[PDB]
Amino acid sequence: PKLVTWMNNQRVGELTKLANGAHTFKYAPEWLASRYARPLSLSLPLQRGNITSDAVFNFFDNLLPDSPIVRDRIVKRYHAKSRQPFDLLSEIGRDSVGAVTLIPEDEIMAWEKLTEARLEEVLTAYKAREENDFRISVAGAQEKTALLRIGNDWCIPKGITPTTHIIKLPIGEIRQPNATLDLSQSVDNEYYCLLLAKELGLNVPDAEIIKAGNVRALAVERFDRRWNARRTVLLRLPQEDMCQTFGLPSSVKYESDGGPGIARIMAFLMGSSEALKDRYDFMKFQVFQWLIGATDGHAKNFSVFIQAGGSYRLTPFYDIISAFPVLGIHISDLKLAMGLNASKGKKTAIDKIYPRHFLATAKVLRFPEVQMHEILSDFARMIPAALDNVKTSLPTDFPENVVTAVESNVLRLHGRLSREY
Repeated sequence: PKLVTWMNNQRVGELTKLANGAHTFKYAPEWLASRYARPLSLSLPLQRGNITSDAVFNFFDNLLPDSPIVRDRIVKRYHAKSRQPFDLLSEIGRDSVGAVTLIPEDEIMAWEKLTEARLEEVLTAYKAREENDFRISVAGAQEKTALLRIGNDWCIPKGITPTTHIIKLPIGEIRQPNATLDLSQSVDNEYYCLLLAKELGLNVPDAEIIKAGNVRALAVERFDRRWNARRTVLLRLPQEDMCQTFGLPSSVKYESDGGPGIARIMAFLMGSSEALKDRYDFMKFQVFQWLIGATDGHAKNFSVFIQAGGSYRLTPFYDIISAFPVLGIHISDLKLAMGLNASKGKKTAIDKIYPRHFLATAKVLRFPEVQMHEILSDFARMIPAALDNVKTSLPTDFPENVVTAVESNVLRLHGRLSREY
């Protein structure tokens, strides 16, 4: 009933699942005495006592896919004891996001180099009614994996060996009453959004489209990993998402479900070690998501690195998908995951948002108006050249419809900035 918790080669504490199923956590006395001791989560501050709050269960549950559908698939794939975090983490808690390595109280750098055939088998095994909800991430079947890149080969790590890339497969088609959100090209969609963010100077990871037999996937370099100089040891870097940092369950990752939004995260970022820039980047990213029709910027898509002493700062942005390629669904149906608190009520309708809304929200959040104008002015001037630069760099087989759909819609919205800047 115990998973000993390690951050790379240092023993941090232990997660216990009691007979009644409660999850509790205790820090190791030696870790608490560690020179650069930091908490496993900002929701689990360093303390000597046994921690029994729900933040324990929620933190570890947040390390697993939040979709019940995927969980069952995982439960069956490894024959876990239950859908509970402890039982699923007892099987796959060796390599997750951040630096939490869990080892059953019971029981490196090794891997299996995959061949063209093995790669396809491995990836194909992960790929294979709705409502007036246009959210991409619901009780969906979308399940991403991870691989270890060694030299010029993709590999499956063995033991506690980490991975270097998050692998994402096509989302497929989400069907509702009288329509269907065609997300069969989400791999190319995300690749393009990541290139665009990068071109605009936003902090995001590099990614490449990988092709194995009949599989077309996105390999996103992980920023919660770092190789030593000899490329012989891959270390994990502590990080957690906004649900974890606030001690919330993944159930509330969307603001529309009671989750955190811009105001809570902005307040929390005042405590960042680089508060000034993190708040600026976070606000700049809200304008970016508006421009690109990104409707899935929920709380689990923003994370912080936990640094020595509990110090923290924003990680790069990630999991960016535009809803524009879905239109065919109306533009007026697109809503941001986190609304702009104006005064008369949060605004989420992308087609109804203009620069005045960002300035108004900035004012309420005490985000310097001069900074907001700087952000808006930058996109006013750079968007067109950025789109053209990104387009020119796309691969030979990139889907034209995706480019066209995103370009045209960004340009339409950019018109509202160029009119004021």
